[PDB]
Amino acid sequence: ALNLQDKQAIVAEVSEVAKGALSAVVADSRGVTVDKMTELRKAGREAGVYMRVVRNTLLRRAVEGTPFECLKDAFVGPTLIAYVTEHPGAAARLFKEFAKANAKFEVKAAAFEGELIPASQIDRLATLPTYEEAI
Amino acid sequence: MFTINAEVRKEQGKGASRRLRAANKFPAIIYGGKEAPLAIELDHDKVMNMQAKAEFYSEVLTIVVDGKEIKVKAQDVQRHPYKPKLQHIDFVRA
Amino acid sequence: YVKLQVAAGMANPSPPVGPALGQQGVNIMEFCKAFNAKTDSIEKGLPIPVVITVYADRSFTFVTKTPPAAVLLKKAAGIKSGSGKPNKDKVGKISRAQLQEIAQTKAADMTGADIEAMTRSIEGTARSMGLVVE
Amino acid sequence: MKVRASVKKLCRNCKIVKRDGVIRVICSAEPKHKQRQG
Amino acid sequence: MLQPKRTKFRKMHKGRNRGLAQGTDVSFGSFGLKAVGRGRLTARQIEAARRAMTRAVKRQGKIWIRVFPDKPITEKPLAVRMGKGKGNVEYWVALIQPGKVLYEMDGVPEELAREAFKLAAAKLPIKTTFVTKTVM
RNA sequence: AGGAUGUUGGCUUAGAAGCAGCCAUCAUUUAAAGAAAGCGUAAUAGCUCACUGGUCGAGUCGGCCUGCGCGGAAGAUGUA
Repeated sequence: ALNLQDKQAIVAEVSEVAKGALSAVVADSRGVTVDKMTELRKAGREAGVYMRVVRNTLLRRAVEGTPFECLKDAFVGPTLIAYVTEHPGAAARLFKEFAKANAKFEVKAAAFEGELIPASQIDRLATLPTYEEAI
Repeated sequence: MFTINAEVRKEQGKGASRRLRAANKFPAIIYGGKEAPLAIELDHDKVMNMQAKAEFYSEVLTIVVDGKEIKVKAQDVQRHPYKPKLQHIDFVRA
Repeated sequence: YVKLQVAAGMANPSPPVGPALGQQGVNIMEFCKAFNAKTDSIEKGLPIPVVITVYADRSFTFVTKTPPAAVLLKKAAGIKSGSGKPNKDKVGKISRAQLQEIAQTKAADMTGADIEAMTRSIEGTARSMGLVVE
Repeated sequence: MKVRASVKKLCRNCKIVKRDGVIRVICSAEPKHKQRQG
Repeated sequence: MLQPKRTKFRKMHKGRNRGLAQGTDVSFGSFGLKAVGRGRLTARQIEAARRAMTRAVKRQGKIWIRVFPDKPITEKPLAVRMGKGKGNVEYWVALIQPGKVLYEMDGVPEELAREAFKLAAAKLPIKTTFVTKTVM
């Protein structure tokens, strides 16, 4: 299992990633084989998005550091976080077509702006263009 | 750092020492220096746990007897022939 | 659904391919020359792994993958057979460069996020087959 | 049934049970592992 | 089978087996098999227990045998009455007192040494225990 | 619920794909997943373990020292 020194280190790292990123998307990912994950990982690395499954207890500790404390309640059940550290969105986008297509898991709440984002209305982020669209 | 609580023995001999070990204690002795040797009693299982650590035989221990600390080092140990028990310990004044 | 490793512009044989997927409902000649048709571009004598995909109506599709690491490492070491006792008997040398090439091919087929990782996996194979990296 | 004086768990699925003052070994996987002390 | 190469005398008195043992701690290896009972160890039992431990660790590390069967034991043959001199030597034993370390092992993990000693203890007529080297 | 990728690791063999045997046992993506703990196949497939995320919500684990018991424990005239 995981000694206390481990878990402290796991927190620290997830927190440091949280400071650099700009758009966090949280989803259930239970009941999906590793191949489709491995596929989602190549889609995250490609799109510059940081992907982690982490203990809901342990995430609550990372979050509180700022400004995701709205996400607390998203940490009931199996949790997969998505940190778009370079650019915003694209994860929010990516997860939904991946969500729809695979009819396993769901997607919970996203968070931008230090504001929780409701499951349905995430379509906001999941339609925000490129940076690199204002030209 | 190991600290040990001890009591001075009232009487010595084979009969007295066996009654101690039946009462979950065991005798010990403190010699060294110019002072006279001092016969003491020790709680067995409590000391038995401390001697299970390798530093017990290398560092300097303190034995509080009559509320007086004495800095000593473990000199020699008499173990039970076939049981995980202690029969006697020689303490030399540090 | 079946997986094979077939020689580039070669297919059909009975002990090799025939029986194997033949006993699943697969049209032999079709796959033979479709396979060869697309594997024409492969270098001569590169054993290539193919995943054959059959459906209830006996019809099928397939994907071609990059050749096995062991194969490329055999060819890169200029040898024919891996060690009988890998890491007890050494049977040759690939430079870090050859590792990297093989890694980029197999990179088209790896799961490594970087060149270094893929290369390390290929090294893992190279170790597994008693080839030293030199 | 193995009737021996020394009954032991032979695999992961063997369970020790005491029925009517008799130590027994029941195994949900291997019927050969069924033992009883006697 | 261990046996003295030569002896000053061929036959010995029965004697007694009182007292506690000498050599009560692991002195060569790191793990030991200490006898908690009292009795005799024939040369065959010593060899049987050695083979059980030697094969248990697949001939690895080092094994010491701290005992040696130096006491000859005589027996009278069947259908022979009492008297007419002492019997002939038939086998050799080592007297064991409680606390005697019988075997020592080194160069193997502890969990492997316990199984090796457990397999060997099943061949011996006396109850034993597992001991490890300690800081004197 | 997952238990993945190189990869059917190399050798051997008619075949040997984690799982007859021999050698190696690295590396990747990992939350985690042994070049595989057991079943399974002609060889694959297929089941399951190790391991990990989730749920649950306060205890649970396995060694020592000891007390008293249990099994081991079958005989001949009649309980005996």
